[PDB]
Amino acid sequence: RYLMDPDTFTSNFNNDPLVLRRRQTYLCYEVERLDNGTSVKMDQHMGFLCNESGRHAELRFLDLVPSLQLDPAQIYRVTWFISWSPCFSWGCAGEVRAFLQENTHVRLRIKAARIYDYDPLYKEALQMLRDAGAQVSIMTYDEFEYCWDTFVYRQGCPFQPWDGLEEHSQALSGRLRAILQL
Ligand SMILES: [Zn+2]
Repeated sequence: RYLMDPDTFTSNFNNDPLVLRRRQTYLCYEVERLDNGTSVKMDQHMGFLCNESGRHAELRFLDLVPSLQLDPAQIYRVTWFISWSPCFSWGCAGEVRAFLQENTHVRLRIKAARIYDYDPLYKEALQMLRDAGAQVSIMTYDEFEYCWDTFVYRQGCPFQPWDGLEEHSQALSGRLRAILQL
C-alpha cells in the first residue's frame, strides 16, 4: 500500500491554529468487521484520501465504499483520522448522514485533527454526524503517532510532535465536547 510523504502528514495534521491549511483535507481510514464483540481488522481496506478537483475527501471516501465489497449482513466500523472535521455547507455532513441511514451495516468513528470552523455551520455538521450515529472526537498525541506509524512513509523514524500538540488537542476537545454535549 502507498504511504504518504512525511511533510504532507505534518503540514496537514498539525493542530496549531497559527498554521494555515484551510485549502486541503487529508483523510486516513481503516475498516474492521465486528463479529459478536470480536474485531476483524481488515488491512486490505486502509488508505488515505485528499480533496480533488472540488470533491471533498469525505465524499471521495463514500465513493469508494462499494469497492470495499462489504457484506451487508455483517457489521463494520470505519475509522477516519481526518485533518479537518467535516463541513456542512458543501454537503459532507449531509452526505455522511444519508450514507449511514442507507448503510446500516456501517458504523463510523471520526477523529479530527482540527475543527473546520471556517464553515459557519460547523456546529451543525458535528451535531448531524453525532445524530446519524457517528462517534466524533479530537485527535490526541496517541492518534497522531498512530497515523504517523501507519500511513506515513517514515522509514522507521519516530513521530516528532509539533510544539503545543497536547495543549491544542485538549482545547479543541473541550470545544467539541461542548458542541456535542448530550
Ligand atoms: Zn466537506
